[PDB]
Amino acid sequence: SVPSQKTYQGSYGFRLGFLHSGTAKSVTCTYSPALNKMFCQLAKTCPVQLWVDSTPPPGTRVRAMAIYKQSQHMTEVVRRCPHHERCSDSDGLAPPQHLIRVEGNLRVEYLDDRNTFRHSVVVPYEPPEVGSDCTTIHYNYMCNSSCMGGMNRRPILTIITLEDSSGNLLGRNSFEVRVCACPGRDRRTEEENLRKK
Amino acid sequence: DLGKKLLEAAWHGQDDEVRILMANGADVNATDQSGMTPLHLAAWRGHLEIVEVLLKTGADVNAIDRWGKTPLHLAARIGRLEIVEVLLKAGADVNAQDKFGKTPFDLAIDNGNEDIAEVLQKAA
Ligand SMILES: [Zn+2]
Repeated sequence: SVPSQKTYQGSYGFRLGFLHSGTAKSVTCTYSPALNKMFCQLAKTCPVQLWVDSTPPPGTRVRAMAIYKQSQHMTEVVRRCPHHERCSDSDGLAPPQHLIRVEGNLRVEYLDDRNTFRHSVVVPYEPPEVGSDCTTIHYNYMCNSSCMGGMNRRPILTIITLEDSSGNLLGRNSFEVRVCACPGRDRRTEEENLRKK
Repeated sequence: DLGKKLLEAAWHGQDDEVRILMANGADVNATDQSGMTPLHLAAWRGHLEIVEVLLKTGADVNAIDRWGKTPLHLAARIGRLEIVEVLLKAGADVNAQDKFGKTPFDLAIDNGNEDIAEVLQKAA
């Protein structure tokens, strides 16, 4: 069906955290809590922190999937535009059509769902390193929101699912994403619009 | 709903957003899906200044989440030394047991937080 976006903290108390990156002119990834929205540049590192109240068991997996936010587009699969699909920029793990990649994890797996045709990217859950409070995944978004052959200026959500080894739901969180040239400027603009409406 | 927004502002450490929401009377004792209040969330993430403003605003220092943890449990478990000290000053209950029977001291011990365990034992 249409993928769920509903927050579900679940038995392990699953939350997402993001860095405090501000709105400077050269910022590459920044998160607006007031919009629950990440603004990032194409292909740049986007750290997403997994915070759990208790440690889910070995074999747990973490899946990321993009959907269109607007109800009239939610049934359309989010894919890279043809230009970027053909530009030969895979890291050798990601299929060239996938919007969302994970960098720095050799155990990443990329899925094309045999029925829904939706793309997702999944890594094994690992607990925080010693001295760390959370587990960080480094995501990359491989098209701009404005890519005319693809997202074509339509907002997307990223859904992060904690799953057991069989794919059963353990927890779910989501955030809006805009992939753009100037994330700091656009964050400041959209936060100003919200404060005025 | 301003309580839902205050929960997320406190979790994400957005001090200006916390101030605006509280200036509009957002419910300081709102609870998220896990029963955590803004004070729980700020304690967990280590946002000391947000913890302090919530305590000056009548947040329940001993509110319990769905697992029976108070904010002091969270601060002791994850190693938030300054937050432990301000919670104790505000009347946090060192004897409160969560649903695993653990006090904040027990969680400090279990997580290797030696300095915090000493602070809690002196306050026992
Ligand atoms: Zn593109």
